[PDB]
Order: sequence, then C-alpha cells, then structure tokens
Amino acid sequence: KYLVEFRAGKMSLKGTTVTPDKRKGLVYIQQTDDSLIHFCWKDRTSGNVEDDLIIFPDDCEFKRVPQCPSGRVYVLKFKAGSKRLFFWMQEPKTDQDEEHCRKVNEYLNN
Amino acid sequence: APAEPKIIKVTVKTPKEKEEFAVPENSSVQQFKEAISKRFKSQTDQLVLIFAGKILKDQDTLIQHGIHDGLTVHLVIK
Repeated sequence: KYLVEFRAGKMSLKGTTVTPDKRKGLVYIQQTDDSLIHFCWKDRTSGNVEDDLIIFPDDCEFKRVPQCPSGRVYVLKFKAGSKRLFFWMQEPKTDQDEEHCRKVNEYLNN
Repeated sequence: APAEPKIIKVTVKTPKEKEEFAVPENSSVQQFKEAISKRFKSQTDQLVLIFAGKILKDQDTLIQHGIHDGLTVHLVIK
C-alpha cells in the first residue's frame, strides 16, 4: 500500500528552465521489505511509474515555494548533491495542502 | 609510473559528523568501503553510501556518478 499519496503534477527541467507537466500524477510514498523509502511519481493514466527514488533521513527536505501566485507549488530538495524537484498540488482543495506536505516530510525523514 | 593523482573530494555524511575523504578518480568502491570501515570503525558489507535517491555500493562506481567533483553522500546500514 501507499503510506502517503496525493495528486500532484511533476516538473521537467528543460535546458535551464523548470517546465511543469500538465499531466495528472500521483505522488506516493512506498516502503519495500528492504526498509528503503521509495518516492515515486505514478502516471494516473498509464499507471506506469516514471521517477522512482530512494529516500533517506538527514538529507531530504520538502517545502512550499513562497514565490508562487497559486501557492500550491511544493519543492523536494535534497541536501546531498544537486537535486531540486518541483511539484504542484492537483487536489481540489488547499485544505490538505500543508497536511500532505507535513506527512511527506515525516514519512521521509522518519 | 603514473597512477592518476586526480584526488576527488567526497564528503561522507554520517550519524556523527560530516567528514571529507580523499580518493583517486580511478579506484574501486570495495577499496573505499574497507577504508571507511577502518577509519570510522563501523561496517563494510552493511555499509551503504547514498547519493540522493540512489544507493552506492560495489555494484556501481563512486567515481562514475556518485562523486563527480565535491559532492555530499549519505551513509546507511539497510
């Protein structure tokens, strides 16, 4: 099962600009038997998992981008190397926007 | 006899501190594994390096993707 899951669009860095994808995706947190947390983006149409990464504590950070008109753009920044992933909430209400963020940060670092 | 003096900067993030190691840009991971276990005195087989969403072990190569030029890596035992 998925520990955490919410509808959010992915973004692709094209050249030197972060271009958001207009597709509908589902960001979910999975945990295998290897005790490794997996952060994957599942396409809600094909049902195929494009990006799949292993998350570890003391090196991950998920926060909301303040410089955004919508205010629903969140960013997953790693404290190791250079990794900045941007996602935008596709949920109907912003009532659980921060709630989802809080859950993600918890299940990732803990 | 040249052995490539291209020493890369690898920052090891461990549950204690953040120390930097120095290894050649033409060595195997196994050689580094046994180095950390002797210096930090922890583990070797259970010692896994991490490069943000990726596991670093004797299956891949640190000098190939892990550490290009001064990067931070994590250390776990899963």
